[PDB]
Parts: sequence; C-alpha cells; structure tokens
Amino acid sequence: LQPFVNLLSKATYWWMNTLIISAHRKPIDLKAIGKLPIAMRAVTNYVCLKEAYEEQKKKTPSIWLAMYRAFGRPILLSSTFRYLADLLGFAGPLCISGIVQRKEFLENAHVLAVLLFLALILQRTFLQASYYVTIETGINLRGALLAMIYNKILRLSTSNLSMGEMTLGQINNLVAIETNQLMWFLFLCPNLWAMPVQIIMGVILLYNLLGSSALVGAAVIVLLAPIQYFIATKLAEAQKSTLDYSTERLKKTNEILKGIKLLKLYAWEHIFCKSVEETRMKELSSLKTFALYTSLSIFMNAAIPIAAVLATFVTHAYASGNNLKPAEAFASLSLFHILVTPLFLLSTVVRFAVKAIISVQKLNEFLLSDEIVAIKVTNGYFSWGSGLATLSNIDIRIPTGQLTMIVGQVGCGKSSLLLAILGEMQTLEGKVYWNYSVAYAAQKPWLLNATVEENITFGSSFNRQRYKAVTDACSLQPDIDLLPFGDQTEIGERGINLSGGQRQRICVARALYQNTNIVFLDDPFSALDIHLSDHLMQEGILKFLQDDKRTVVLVTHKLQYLTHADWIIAMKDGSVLREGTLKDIQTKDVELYEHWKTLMNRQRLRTKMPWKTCWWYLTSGGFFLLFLMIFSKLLKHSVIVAIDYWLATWTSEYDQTFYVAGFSILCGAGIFLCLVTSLTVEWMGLTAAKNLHHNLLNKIILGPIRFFDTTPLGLILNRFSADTNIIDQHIPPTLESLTRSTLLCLSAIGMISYATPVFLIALAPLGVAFYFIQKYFRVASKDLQELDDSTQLPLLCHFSETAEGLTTIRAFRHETRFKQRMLELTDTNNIAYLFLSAANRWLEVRTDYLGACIVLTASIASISGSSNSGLVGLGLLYALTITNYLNWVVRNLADLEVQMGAVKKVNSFLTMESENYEGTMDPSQVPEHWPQEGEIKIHDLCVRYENNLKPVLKHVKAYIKPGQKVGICGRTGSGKSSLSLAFFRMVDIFDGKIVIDGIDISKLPLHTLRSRLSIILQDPILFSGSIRFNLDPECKCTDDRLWEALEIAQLKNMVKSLPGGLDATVTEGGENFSVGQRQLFCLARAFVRKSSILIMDEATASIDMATENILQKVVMTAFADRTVVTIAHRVHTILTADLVIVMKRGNILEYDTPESLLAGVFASFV
Ligand SMILES: CCOc1cc(CC(=O)N[C@@H](CC(C)C)c2ccccc2N2CCCCC2)ccc1C(=O)O
Ligand SMILES: Nc1ncnc2c1ncn2[C@@H]1O[C@H](COP(=O)(O)OP(=O)(O)OP(=O)(O)O)[C@@H](O)[C@H]1O
Ligand SMILES: Nc1ncnc2c1ncn2[C@@H]1O[C@H](COP(=O)(O)OP(=O)(O)O)[C@@H](O)[C@H]1O
Ligand SMILES: [Mg+2]
Ligand SMILES: [Mg+2]
Repeated sequence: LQPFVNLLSKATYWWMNTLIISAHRKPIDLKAIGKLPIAMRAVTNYVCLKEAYEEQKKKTPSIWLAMYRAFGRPILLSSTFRYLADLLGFAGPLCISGIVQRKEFLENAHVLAVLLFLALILQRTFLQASYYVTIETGINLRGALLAMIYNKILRLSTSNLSMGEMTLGQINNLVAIETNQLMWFLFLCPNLWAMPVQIIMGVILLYNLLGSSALVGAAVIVLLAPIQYFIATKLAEAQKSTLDYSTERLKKTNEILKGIKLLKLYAWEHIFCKSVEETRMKELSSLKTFALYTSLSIFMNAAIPIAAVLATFVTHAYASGNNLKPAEAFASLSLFHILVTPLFLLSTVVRFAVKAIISVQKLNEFLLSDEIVAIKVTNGYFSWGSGLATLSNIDIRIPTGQLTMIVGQVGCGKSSLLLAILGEMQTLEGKVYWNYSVAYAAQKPWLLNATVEENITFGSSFNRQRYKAVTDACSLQPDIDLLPFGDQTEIGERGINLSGGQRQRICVARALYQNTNIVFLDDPFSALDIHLSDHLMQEGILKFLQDDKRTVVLVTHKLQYLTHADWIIAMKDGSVLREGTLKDIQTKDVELYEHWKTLMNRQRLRTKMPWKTCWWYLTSGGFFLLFLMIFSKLLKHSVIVAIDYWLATWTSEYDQTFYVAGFSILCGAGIFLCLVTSLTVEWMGLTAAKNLHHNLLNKIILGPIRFFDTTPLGLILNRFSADTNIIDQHIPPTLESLTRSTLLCLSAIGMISYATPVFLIALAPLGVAFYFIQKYFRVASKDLQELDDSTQLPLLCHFSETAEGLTTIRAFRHETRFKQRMLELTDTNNIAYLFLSAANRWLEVRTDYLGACIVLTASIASISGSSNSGLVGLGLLYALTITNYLNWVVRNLADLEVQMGAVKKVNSFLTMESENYEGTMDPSQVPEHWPQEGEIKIHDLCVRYENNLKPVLKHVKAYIKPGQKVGICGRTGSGKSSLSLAFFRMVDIFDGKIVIDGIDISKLPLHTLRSRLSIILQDPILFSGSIRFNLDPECKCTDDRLWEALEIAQLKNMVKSLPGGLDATVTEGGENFSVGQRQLFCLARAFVRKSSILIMDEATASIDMATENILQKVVMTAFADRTVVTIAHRVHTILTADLVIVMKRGNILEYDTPESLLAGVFASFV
C-alpha cells in the first residue's frame, strides 16, 4: 500500500501542502525549502550534459544531440502523459453527447456522469504530472547549461582579440536571457507534438459529430494560429521600440537624480522635467501601438471562436437535412472551446522554438571561443593569439625568497611577461619551469561585490594578527575607518564606490594576505601617493613579505627603491635588455645604470489584498473609462451567455430562418463587443500609466532635497524603472485576464444554477474550498516569487564577477572554489524556482479536482432534474468551461496582488511632501534687476538640515558690502556649506533672517531666488547634450553671449576645436572633458547667469594647479564687479580676499580682514 500512497502524494503534490499551509505562521525562508535531491543538483546535471557533449565532440558537435541524450527520457515520459491527458480530455465532448442524448450500461446516462468525473480527474492529474516533469527537466537543463558556460568562462582566454569589449556583455546575455529562453523552450517542448495531435483529433471529432459542416468552423478557427503569430511578431517589434524609448527615458531620469542638488540650485528642475516628459510622450506613443496590437490579439482570441461557431451552425442548418440536435451541437461547442486554446498557444510555442534555436546557436558560437630558482624561462616566445611574437627571447630568472623588480618603458611588455608566466598567453616556443598558486595584484584592480573583509581575505582563514599586519602595512586602516561599517562594508559596482588608489591598495592587501610563496605585484603604485608607496614598500614589500621568506616580483616604472631590489629585470619593447643585481647591471651595462639615474634625478503580520490601491489604479484613468470597461465586459459576457442559451433554444426543437437570423445577430454583437471591451481595457491601461508616471515624476522632482539625501537613489530609480514598466505593460493584460476569467466563472455558475437549481447546495462547500485554496496559494506564491528573485540576483552577480578578473582567479588557483560557489548558487536558484512551480502545480491540481467535483454535481443534478435537453447540454458545457478558468482566476488574482504592490509603492511616493515653492511676498514687489546691488546681511542664522537635529549653524551674524569679495574657511565638518545652502534656501532656516538687496530670502518664491544666484560646487557636473544646452538649458540668452562667456573662461579654443562649436555633444559625468574643463564650464555657466552674486564651495578642490591658477584669474577679473563668497580648503586663495568668516562647529568665530586676524587660528592654518 505504501508505494501506492507515495505515488498518490507525488501525483497531487502533497509534499508542497505542508509548506504552503505553513506559509502563514512564518514566511518561506530557504531553510523551509530543503536542498535539492542529489538527482536534481547542478553538479550531476552538469556531469551528464558534459558527458553527452564530449561524446558528441568525439565525432561541429551539436548541443541539441547532447541535450537529447541527457534529458530525453524525462521529456518522453512527459509527452506520454500529455498524450494520455489529451485522449482523456476528449472524453468531455463525447460524454456530453452521451449524457445530452440520454447489456450496455454506458448509455444509462448516470454511469456516464461518473465516467466523465473519473476521466476529468485522470486528465488533469496526468496534465499536471506532465507539466511538472517537463518543468523539472527544463530546470535541470538550465542548471547544466549554467554550469557548462561557467566552466567555459573559467577556461576562457583574456586576449583582446577574443575577449573583446563586448565579450562580457555576450556572457551576461547568455547567462541571463539565452539560457532562460532555452529553458522555456524545454518547458513548452511537449506541446510542439501534443497540440497538433489534439487539434487534428478535435477536428476529426467535429467532423464525425456534426457532419461535413464542421470543416467550415475548423478552418475558421485554424486561421487563428497564423493571425496570432503575425500579431505576436508585431508585438515583439512594438515592445522592442518601447524598450528603446524607455531606456532613453530612464537614462535621462537617472541623470536627473544623480545631481539633483545642482539642478535644484540652478532652477533647472523643470527644464529637465520637460526633457524627460518628451521621451515619456514618445514612449507612450509607441506603447499605444503595442497596446493596440495586444487588443487585437485579445479580440481575435475571443472572437474567432464565435465567428467559427456562427459559420459552423449556419452551414449545418443550411446544408444538412437533419436539424441541429442538442447533443451534437453542444459536443461541437465544447470541442471548439477545447481547440481554441491549442490554436492560440501554438503560435507562442513556435515563437519560443525559434528563439531557442537562436539561443542554442549563440551558445555554441560562444562555446567555440579561444581558451587557455623559483621560476625560470628559456627561449620563450609568447603571443596574444595574433601570431606576432609579442615577447621574444626571454631568459628570466626569479630567485626564491628575494625581490625581483621588472622595470621598463610603457608598452614594454612587463605585464605581458607576468601573464605569460602565469600561462595566460600562448607559448609559441620555450617553457616555464616551476621549482602552484601565486598571488596576483592585477594592473587593473579587481574587487568582488562582497564586503571588504571577505574581499581581502579572499577565502583564506581569518587571522586578526595577519589582517592587522596587512592593513597597517597597506595603510588602509584610516580608509577602512572612514567606511560606514568599516569592515563588512559592501564595495564594487553595486556596493559603495572607492577611489582607484583605494581599490589598488585593497588588491595589494589581498595579494599580501594569502599564504603563497610567489607574489606577483603589477604596478601597485600607479594610483598611490609617494608617501603611501614608500610606506607600502618599506612595511609590506620589505618587512611583511620578507618575514615569511616569500618571493616577490614587482612591476613599477618608479625607479626609486631599485637599491632594495635583490634582482632587477631590464626589459624594453618586449625583450629583456639585462637581468641581474643592481651592482651587476652597472658593472656589465654602465649606460643603462647611468640612464636610470637620469630619471631618478627628475622630480505573517499582513496578507490582505490591497483593495484600496486596486481601486485607486482603476479610477486613475478616469471614471468614464472604468464605467465603460465594466459595462462593456458585462454586456459582452451577457451576449455570450445569450449566444449559448439561444443555441440551446434552437436545438430544443426536435423553418430555421428565425433562429439563424437571431443567432447571427447575437454573434455579430458578440464579436463587436469583444472588440469594444479589448479597446476599452487597453485605453484605460494607457491612461492610468500616463497619469501615474506623470504625477510621480512631477512630485519627485518637486520634492525636498532632504528626501533625496535620505532615500537611496536606487529605490527611486527602481520606482521609475520596475514599477513604471509593470504599470505600463503587465497590469493591463493581467487585469483583462482576471476580469475575463472571473466573469466566465460567474456566468457559468449562474447558468448552471438556473438550469439546475439544486446545484447551489453543492456550490456552498466548494465556495469555501476555493476560498481556502485561493488564500493559501496567494500567500505562498507571493512569498516564493520574492525568494526566487532574491536567489536569482546573486547568480548573475557572481557570473559578472567571474567573467571579469578571470586572470586573478586563475592566478590564485582559486578556480575550484569559485566553481563550487557557482554550483551552490545555481542549486539554490533552481530549488527556489522548482518549488514556485510546485506551488503552481499544487494549486492547479486542487482546482482541477474542485472542477471535477463541480462537473460531477452539475451532471448528476441535471440528469435527475427534468429539463430541456438543450438546457442539460448547456449546463454540462458550462460545468466543463468553469474548470479551465477556476485556476486562472486565482493565478491572475495573485499576479494582480503582486502588481498592486508596485502601484502602492508608486502611490506612497506620490504622497511625499513638496517644498514651499509659493512665496509669501508679492511677485510684483521683486524687481527684475534685484541682485544687482549685491547687498547681503545675516541675523544670527540658525540652519538645521532636518528638524529635531543639532543646528549645523547657530547664531551667525555678518554684514557684506555690495560688490565685495568675502572668504570662508574652516576645518571639515565646520558648517561652511551650510551658509551657502541657507543663501540658496535649500537647507531650512531654524532661526534668524538673511537679507539680500533689502529682501527676505526666505519670504520669496524660491524659484526666483535660485535662478538669480550663482553657485559652484566641489565636483563639476555636466548634463548630456550639446554645449549650448549645458550653458543655458532655459534658452533665455543670446548665443553670442555663450561665446563671450567661453572666451572669458578661456574655453573658446576648446569649443572651437570640437566639431560643431557650441553644438558639440557632451556626455554625462563630463567624460568628454577634463575635470578642470568641467569646472571652467560651470564657471562659464555662472558668468552667463549674470547673478551678480557668486558662491563657491571648494572651487579649487579637485582642480589642476594650472586649472586652479586660471580659475583664480577668472574669478579675479570676470567676477570682480559681482560679490564673491569663497568656501575653499587651501587658505592661499582666500588671502587675496578682504573679509574672512571662519567658523567652528556652529560659531561665527573670527570675522575681519585677513590682516586683521593676523595680528590666531587663521595664522596657524596659513
Ligand atoms: C513557469 C511556467 O511553467 C508552466 C509550464 C507549463 C507547460 C505548458 O506547456 N503550458 C502551456 C499551457 C497549456 C495548457 C496549453 C503553455 C503553452 C504556451 C505558452 C504558455 C503555456 N503555459 C505557460 C504559462 C502561460 C500559459 C500556460 C504549464 C504551466 C506552467 C505554470 O505556469 O505553472
Ligand atoms: N590582455 C591583452 N591582450 C592582448 N594584447 C595585450 C594585452 N595586454 C597587453 N597587450 C599588448 O601586449 C603588449 C604589451 O602589453 P603590456 O600589458 O605589457 O603593456 P604595458 O604598457 O607595457 O604595461 P605596463 O602597464 O605594465 O607598463 C602591447 O602590445 C599591449 O598592447
Ligand atoms: N545632507 C545633510 N543632512 C544633515 N546634516 C548634514 C548634511 N550634510 C552635512 N550635514 C552636517 O552638517 C555639518 C556641517 O558640514 P559642512 O560644513 O556642510 O561640511 P563641509 O565642510 O564638507 O561643507 C556636518 O557636521 C554634517 O554632519
Ligand atoms: Mg601593465
Ligand atoms: Mg563641503
């Protein structure tokens, strides 16, 4: 008995029942979901797939044959289950015919009801078993493919010829999408054979039941596959265009958020809002065609069946002597409902098959890519794959336990020599003799997305003693302390960015820490200060490494410390000039030794569905559209039910002109209302998306700066990228499907109840059962989706990590550890996805048994209760129909809940408070040339960044003469920038008042105040587009004024050199210019602003010495007339000022002419 009970448990997915039921007390964390059975682990699947692929390559090799030889048996079994399911499912129409007409007990009309019940139960059990088996094999294939491509990545070659700039993109695409497309094709694989057979058998059954008149309907419906494929192609094209425009919009939005403070200061927030709204309008224009084609798809899907039914029954009435009997009519109707789904989804199956062919071609093209005392080399020619000898005639020697520095000119080949030693380059000749893992500090530093502690340890055992030794020797303890968490701090692309010097120091620390006898350091001092380099060499290279008697080779152009080098390698143009000790080199090569000296001298609580947010989304478009949607859908479903009831009435009898006319009118109304409802739903979706995004962008850009400082930019960009995409594309189709399924189920229930009143007694318990299933599945699946996504993200992150810095991994010999990590991550992701699919199967099976119970009850009650044969057929038809949609209603309800979560996020963002833009003072009281005078005063200023915080500035009072140069200085965190922000009003004023030109700055429309004031920040920021755009996006000044400003800033020559002059394009972040160039561009912007007041915060900061001097000259000359308030670090510049206000942790402190306070914290700083 036990094996049979276990088979039943595996058939109804009872093993997921406990998990789903426990999804209430505690969310489903990874502990609840056990580990994969050894059969489904990624290691075994990878072994099988690799074995098959190698067998293929034994005799060009095809991934298709390897995949078949690996996972053909599971899919063959799934196909067998699918065929049995189709055969049993065609017991619906046949049994409907038998029951509607009514030793051989099969015609008793009661045994047929229980036969229908059993056949339906077996059909759905087999169908769900087939789905689960195909999904299991698909996930196994995804695991195997990920492991195989990861091994190839580990075995890739780093030559620029093969691993191009887009190689990382290709690998990431393979991991993310291509493998997913192949997995989905595996999921849908049984359909490619199950659906054509089902369609052919359905058409044959229609022909047998309904005479030759079934051919017309069969052809009309079969025309539904080409149409669906055509509109699917159109949808793909429209979605590609929409994604392009959305990417442009998101680039603009990200640029806006990154540097919001500067935009708000410069009153350019609304200009960039208009710029983003232009791209949003284009995206909505594209989405209009996308939604039009989606509406056409839904209209075809819901209308072609009705047109086919109309044609079939008109032809049968006007071309067959016998009248339309009830049994045959409703059997044909059920067969049409059965065949509509295969014909609609065959297009999707074929589309995925084509995409999988493309994906496999891409994967194969990738897999066919280029790959591959202490140390002595002899007669070694190394090439990067081109064929030319990049390095020739190498006779290098690296004595054990000694320092061997390799020096040469740039482009010499030193890094190439190290990589060749590591085996990353093809060895045309020669050999490399080892007398094992070697620590490698790549010339380009590489850091994992893990924490600093893990990155520096890099998998080795933690030793606080050695950790501190390396950190102090690396001089990284201060930079570590400055981190928000110190150790255990996220870094890398996703983590907190670090300066290049910090990254290189981290990499050098990693190389030093690990226990290896050979250490390869390549230009560790490229991004380090002279003092930092000296400390690193004296403490780490000389002492720390010599303590363990390790072997170190250092590649650096800094000839300094060449005396400390036990061995020296002189290389030039890919060839060793001389190798040996400094004294030996000088004795043998006097010229070289003297040459180096020349360079030396040079210097769960909540689970309720969000109904409030759902209603808010529904009403967002407008009450008229919502009313039209509801009315159109109700009228369409009433017309469809009327069509079926009119069919029943027509078949009741047993001339036909009246019935045919009425039926044709009803079918025409049905198709017209299908079109109307599709258009209305898409219209509502479009209006909702437009309104929501418009309001969200406006509110966010108009919000306070404190919000931007608090909320990470990641969250806001996610609200603009993921939530916006959901609202645009996923919500409308999901709502359409949910409403269609809900109304179909309700109409079926109502029609069954009317035809068979007794059905309500058995409907009462099934309602409770369905409610419980709905609740439990909704919560469980909502949790499992989050689990799956959170598990998926680290997998792509790890693939990106391994793709980069491959040389570091293969130099540490830590490839095995990374491979094991990948196997663990992919196993976790696969188990998460598999259990999500298992929850789906659980729900589907329970709802299938519920539908079987509904069908049994409806059949028995209708047979018992006398009724028109047509009415009995109608009841049975709807009892079969409700079964197919009971599952989809709940699944779409869960999806709608998930998406209303995102809409709730957007709504919450809409509720953010807005800055007090409105100014108390009358606009008419603000003269146009208000800031011309330059008069400025302060009255015990007290500014707090946010309420309930200690005042950054407290009781500051000062007077500034018109057209006067004022200076500001102080130690870090002294509140210097607080005064500037108060000037601009961005930072709220806790107490006091500031008067500019005899007006209260606080009591003014903040836009006017911001526009007519000039501010320069520490790091210059440039916005994408033309130079003219950056000079004045408002376009409220003559073009020649821009040339005058450029000439004043001394940038006229640079602009002229670039093509197009003022129209020369500019890249985000100033990548098209040097830092000094960006700073002088900002200075030119301030000049063209003609504010007459200049505020500078670290203008010289991050500025070249020549850049600093030219900026100082420009400030002295151009802005002489206008007031200048300088907040700088170097006191040198402020010396030329006439009034300096130094502050210390909230105190006006010193205020007098530079000489006045020199009669003395200022003197100490100077
Ligand atoms: C992650 C998807 O894993 C599945 C995988 C399957 C296997 C499968 O050949 N389905 C047929 C549907 C059957 C009823 C015709 C199909 C065909 C084309 C497109 C999508 C689909 N299906 C995929 C979802 C959209 C409609 C049904 C079933 C169900 C699932 C599932 O979600 O649980
Ligand atoms: N990964 C690579 N793939 C292909 N060719 C490379 C690669 N790295 C360097 N080369 C080429 O090999 C030759 C020497 O490269 P190498 O890395 O030694 O440059 P370098 O400027 O001497 O380095 P360093 O920064 O250490 O001074 C040059 O032709 C360089 O273009
Ligand atoms: N966005 C902010 N929100 C709240 N407080 C801040 C913010 N920025 C700086 N502060 C606080 O204000 C004080 C003054 O810093 P400040 O003088 O502006 O720095 P800097 O010298 O770099 O200009 C600091 O001690 C800091 O903690
Ligand atoms: Mg190099
Ligand atoms: Mg500052």
